[PDB]
Amino acid sequence: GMSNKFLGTWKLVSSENFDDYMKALGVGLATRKLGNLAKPTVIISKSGDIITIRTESTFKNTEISFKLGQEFEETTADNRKTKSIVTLQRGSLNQVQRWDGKETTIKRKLVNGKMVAECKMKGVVCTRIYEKV
Ligand SMILES: CCCCCCCCCCCCCCCC(=O)O
Ligand SMILES: [Cl-]
Repeated sequence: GMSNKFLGTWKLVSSENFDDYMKALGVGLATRKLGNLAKPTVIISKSGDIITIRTESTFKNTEISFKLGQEFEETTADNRKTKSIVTLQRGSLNQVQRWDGKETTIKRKLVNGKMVAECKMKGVVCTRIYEKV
């Protein structure tokens, strides 16, 4: 199952290439200007087979709850209405989002007590690092 080590409250400590990633997502300038300044808190909890990922920033909050491998409807921070699925591959929590024939991936894994989120969209690769708070 998903590592309990994922469970808890995390906070952004580093972001590489987030602007280009958002740009690839078609994000608007207003949301980009703020997304580049934002240092979100990610809270991850799990109950039975139900997992929740909550994102909090002074600018925008998001929350998704899901079961591994079961596609669900998601509304992203940038107001994308996507069909999403989260899977587990070698202890890496992998989210795929599909919309308008397009596709993006967010892979979250633990690295020396840190959580690393790699965001991919059309050759643009973003790395956001979180610390456990
Ligand atoms: C609410 C935090 C997101 C920052 C605001 C910018 C909106 C862009 C949304 C694109 C998806 C970003 C998800 C980041 C992945 C992660 O770090 O967990
Ligand atoms: Cl913030």
